[PDB]
Amino acid sequence: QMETSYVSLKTWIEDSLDLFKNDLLPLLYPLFIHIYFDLIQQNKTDEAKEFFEKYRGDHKSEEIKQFESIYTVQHIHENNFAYTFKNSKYHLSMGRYAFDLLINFLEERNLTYILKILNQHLDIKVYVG
Repeated sequence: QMETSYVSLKTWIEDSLDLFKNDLLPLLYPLFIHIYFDLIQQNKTDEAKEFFEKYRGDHKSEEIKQFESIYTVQHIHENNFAYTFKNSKYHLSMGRYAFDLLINFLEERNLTYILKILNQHLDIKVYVG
């Protein structure tokens, strides 16, 4: 499930070494929106609003308040900042180690939904050296 996986990732990150937390925290924002949009598409407007409200202060307030008013599938279609976000790639940059720790964690815990999001929706530049 989406929300459980978000939390379990969140809890792992917040516990990592500060050296990696920098490269890992940006990951929660696009994942967060993506979970919100996915609950909406499943037509779980209630669940979606609870999830959004709960973790919206974990990370960007200007953009958060743009999404606050987006509850339904129609609202995603009519607001281009929401449509663009859903259908385009969100870019992140990571060091090689943070990346490796991150994928090991998702694969070891079979966080199959978060890996889907990475592959389909995220554009991660892995800095090597």
